[PDB]
Amino acid sequence: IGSFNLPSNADKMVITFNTMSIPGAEKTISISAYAIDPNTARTALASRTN
Amino acid sequence: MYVRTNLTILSPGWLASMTSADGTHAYEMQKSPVLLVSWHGKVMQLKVEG
Amino acid sequence: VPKLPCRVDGACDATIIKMMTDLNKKGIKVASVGQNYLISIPASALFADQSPRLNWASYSLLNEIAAFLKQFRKIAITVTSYSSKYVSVKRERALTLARSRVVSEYLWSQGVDSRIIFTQGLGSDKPITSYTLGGDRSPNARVEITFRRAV
Amino acid sequence: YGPNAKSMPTEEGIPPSANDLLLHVLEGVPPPGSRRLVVSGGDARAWLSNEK
Amino acid sequence: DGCCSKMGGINYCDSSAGRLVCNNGFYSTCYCTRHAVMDLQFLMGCCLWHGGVYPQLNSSGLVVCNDGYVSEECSLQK
Amino acid sequence: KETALSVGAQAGLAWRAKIIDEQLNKQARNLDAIYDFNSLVLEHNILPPVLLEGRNTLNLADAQSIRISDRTYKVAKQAHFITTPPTWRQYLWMDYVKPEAPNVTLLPKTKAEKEIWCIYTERGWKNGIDQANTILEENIARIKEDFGGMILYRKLLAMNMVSPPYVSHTDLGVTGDGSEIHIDDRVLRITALPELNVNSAEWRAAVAK
Amino acid sequence: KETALSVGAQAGLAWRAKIIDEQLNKQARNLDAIYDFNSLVLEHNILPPVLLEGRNTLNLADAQSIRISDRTYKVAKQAHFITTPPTWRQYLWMDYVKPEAPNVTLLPKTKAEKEIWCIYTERGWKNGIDQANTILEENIARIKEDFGGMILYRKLLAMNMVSPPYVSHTDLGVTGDGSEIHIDDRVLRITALPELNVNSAEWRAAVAK
Repeated sequence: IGSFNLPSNADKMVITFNTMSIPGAEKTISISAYAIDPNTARTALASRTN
Repeated sequence: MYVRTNLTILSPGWLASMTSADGTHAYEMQKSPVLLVSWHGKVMQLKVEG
Repeated sequence: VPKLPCRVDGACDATIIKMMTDLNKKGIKVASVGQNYLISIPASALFADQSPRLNWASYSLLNEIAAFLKQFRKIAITVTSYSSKYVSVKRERALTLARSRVVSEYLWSQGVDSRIIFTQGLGSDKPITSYTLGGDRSPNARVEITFRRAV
Repeated sequence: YGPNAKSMPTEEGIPPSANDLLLHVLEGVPPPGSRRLVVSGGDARAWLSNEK
Repeated sequence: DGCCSKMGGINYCDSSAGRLVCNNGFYSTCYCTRHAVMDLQFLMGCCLWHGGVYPQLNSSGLVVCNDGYVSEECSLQK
Repeated sequence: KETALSVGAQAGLAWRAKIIDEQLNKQARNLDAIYDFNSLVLEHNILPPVLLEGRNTLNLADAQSIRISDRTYKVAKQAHFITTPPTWRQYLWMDYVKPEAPNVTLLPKTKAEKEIWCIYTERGWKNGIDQANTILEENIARIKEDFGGMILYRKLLAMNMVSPPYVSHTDLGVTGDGSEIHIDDRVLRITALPELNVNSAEWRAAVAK
Repeated sequence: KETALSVGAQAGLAWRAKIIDEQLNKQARNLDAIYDFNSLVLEHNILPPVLLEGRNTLNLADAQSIRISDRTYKVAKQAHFITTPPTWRQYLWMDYVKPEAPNVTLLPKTKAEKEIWCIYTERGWKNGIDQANTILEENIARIKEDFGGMILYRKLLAMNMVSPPYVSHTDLGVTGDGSEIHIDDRVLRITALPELNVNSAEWRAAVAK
């Protein structure tokens, strides 16, 4: 579970993902990390921009 | 028969046995006039009357 | 279906029925009572005349009858040979035993997975036709394979 | 025996006879609390109660 | 597909032998219940002939059967 | 999704159960003919107990410990009094409830959805069928077990290897105060439960001809 | 890249496992005729023990210090009960499951990427094949060592150097209370584990013709 960011310019988007939980036993770690494009090595979003 | 020794009885059988820490064995077993024992690797007969 | 086998491997009822009708059209006797099956083959179309020798065409018949016999799950097979009264008792008896040995050996080399192959021959003790004019051509001399399909 | 009797000797006797739930298992009554099991390839049933 | 094909046809699935009954009185070549007699020789699965697969969620790629012996082909390759 | 599969499993369980109860009701008379109990009842309206016999048993207790027994006998349920012969309807009659709730959320809209709907529904259906048959065979096994134990008690009593039940009754005339009266008093008690014997002389060997 | 290597190793390992298992199952009967065990078990169904043989052993401790033994004998695994003869199936079978999980990460984009994906899968296939071959050879060495220890014990007991195991049995009549009975009880114990002697007199030699 997390959220996204709002950049100054709309050529990209990053994702705020921190709420990481492994099931089964009652635990939930708090690791936050950032996002890169799979298979393209970028930091943007695949959508339209016009 | 209640027989106490340091030998170990092999052939004619037993029902209850107590082995202590020092090396003494007490056998509670069914009545029999002929016993078979082994002194640490050698085999002998025990003939007990009554 | 992906792990459960739907039918028994290497058998089809249409194949069984068609090849059984082909055998009956060939004239080899085929009979089915209950869970039991009896196949009777005349001696003249199989062996040499009163002698344990094989024509080269007979291997084709043995081939197709083994292919039919692989279609059923089996447990025990019995092979029994019958002859004509020719010279003695024991000559005919040993001829029957040799014939049974040859056919049983070739079947056991072929693909029937029987747990048991029993083989014996009795010469000319029990006939099935009182008309005994012919020699090896007469139908009272033959071989039979009898077996029971189980479960 | 006093308070520091460390060498208490080993006591043993008759092994157990048999496990008595096998009667119910043999007859066809599954034991209490068990789970059903799936058997493929034959005419058999099975159960699991206590990791046995 | 037709278990009693080119004959009388399907009667019912007898659960005693686990077989279809053809309308002509023969037991079919097919099967209909899992409690039948199949010639089973080949299997799937991992940690066989041991305690089975221990079903816990492991931190690593190691997977060990319940007897303590491991299976490196069940484990990954690194 | 899987909801169609689960509700189809429920529906198949219900339909197989209804047909099973129909067939079990329709075959009626021979059922209670073969499962008599009132012919098997004892003297004082006592339900006779149930016995279990095991033959040729081996136990491995652990590494290097084995025990071998020839025949073992066990009393399962202790006998007691009763007022009615038990019948098979408290062993075999399955429950039934019509499932009236197909949850109208995941109705199909495309033909692929219809396809997966159909296939998941039928495999759930066959799951429910097999589950119902499993319940039925467990019930028939348990009632077979009960009757087998009862008749084994009967033949052990024939073979003189169990004590019969023992009963004392006490008798009184009129009792009570001037406002509440009873004409008679019969108090019926059992002191000795039926049980196995351990000695060697009383064993009664059988024969046939 | 790394995905290609991982799935190449997995697919090669699985396919080689399938081929080896199929060959091993197809040659079935002579395998069991070779590794019979039931023609080796003793009288009381005790599995005979495992022994090991070493000849002309030299140990250098350090300088000014060496020891030489002409022959060594080691007990490996103690003899104990079995309720079944073991087979080769728990020693020779290997597990197998086709992995079908591709997750496209280092993307096959160009034809160059497609072919480097191909050749990395090729070398992964090579590695998986060699891994499976190594595992199979390790297992067959293991079963060879076990059976060799067994038959070595048999010939040593023939050679009169290992004491045979010794077993008592104790009988009991009808047992238990009036609730549970057993007809006869027999308890089978052993006392002497088999072991090697040290005396010089009891040795026996053999000579053929």
